[PDB]
Amino acid sequence: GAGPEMVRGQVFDVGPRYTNLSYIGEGAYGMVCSAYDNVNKVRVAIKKISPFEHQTYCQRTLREIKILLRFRHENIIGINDIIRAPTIEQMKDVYIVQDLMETDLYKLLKTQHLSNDHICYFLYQILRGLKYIHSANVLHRDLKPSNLLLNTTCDLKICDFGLARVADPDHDHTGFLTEYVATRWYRAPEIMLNSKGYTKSIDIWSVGCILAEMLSNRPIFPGKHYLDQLNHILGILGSPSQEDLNCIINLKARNYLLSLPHKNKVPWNRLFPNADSKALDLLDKMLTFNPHKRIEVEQALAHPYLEQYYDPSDEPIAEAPFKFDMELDDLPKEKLKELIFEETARFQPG
Ligand SMILES: C[C@@H](NC(=O)CN1Cc2ccc(-c3nc(NC4CCOCC4)ncc3Cl)cc2C1=O)c1ccccc1
Repeated sequence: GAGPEMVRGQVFDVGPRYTNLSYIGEGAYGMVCSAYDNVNKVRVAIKKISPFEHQTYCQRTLREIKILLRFRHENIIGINDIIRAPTIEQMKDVYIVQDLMETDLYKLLKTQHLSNDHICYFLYQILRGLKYIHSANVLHRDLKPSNLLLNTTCDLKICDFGLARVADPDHDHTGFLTEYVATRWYRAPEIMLNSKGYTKSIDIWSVGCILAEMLSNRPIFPGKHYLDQLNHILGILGSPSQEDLNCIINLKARNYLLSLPHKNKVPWNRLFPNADSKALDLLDKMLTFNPHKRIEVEQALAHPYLEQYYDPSDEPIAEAPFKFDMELDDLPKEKLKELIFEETARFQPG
């Protein structure tokens, strides 16, 4: 009648509701498949996560689950269901069921020229999702083309909230060259100078990078290592102004910048000769060196480039700010498992 399905070695212990599995992919998170959902009669994405042997996998798992169960928005991936063992003792895996999406913006950019109309619509949707995220006082912190899912009609949904944080602007400052987790090519210049990435402006930078990559099918700042990232940024933006330098009070960071030879700004219309001029005006405001001067999500949405889409009444916000009950670091592997168990109880037969 039935048994545990396998795919590429792994038990996919998702039944009886989810059958007829096909491999999609794999990564540090675990493994993903499409499955036929027998209750909704659609194929769905299912990712098997096995995080309980290291506490960082447990952190990313719990952030993802707690945030995405709280959020409800058309441009943010939901969680449809969660499968796991009936007891903590028996729970070695978590299967998170999500809407199946045809592709992602990373895959699309490696194969497809984007028309200006596509770029405009994708950007609208990224920002409309990010408006909602930021309205819940949450930062995604790892926005990049592979975290933007697309269906066959180019509807876009933001995924992967494992690095997300509640914003904390009063604790954003750090020293020069502080190590960072999120993806290098989409890191704002301030991460490498004086920022822990605890403000909304870090996501706007990444969106800026994504827009540039939509315009040319190539990453704008493909740094090969921590500090090379900053030098790619300054290679295009040019040397910071005295005003922007004076906002960096950390001497090591300031003096690093002062030690560099003077570079002029490469104008956007030379990097992007076929781009719409309104798109480059918005790009410029998103890829501003000084995070205080960088455009905010709601201002970006109101930019002339997006005028055909802009409608604040149809760009919803969250009902209330997000807050974690407990600080998720300094919490052991063993407690994060318990919290995962609790957070997934609603999907159990009961
Ligand atoms: C926090 C957690 N990380 C993740 O869960 C990150 N992932 C992995 C992943 C894989 C697939 C999809 C996906 N893909 C499609 N279609 C594809 C069809 C083929 O072309 C590409 C798109 N459709 C719906 C979805 Cl949801 C979403 C995610 C996601 O968000 C973690 C990390 C470390 C440790 C522990 C937990």
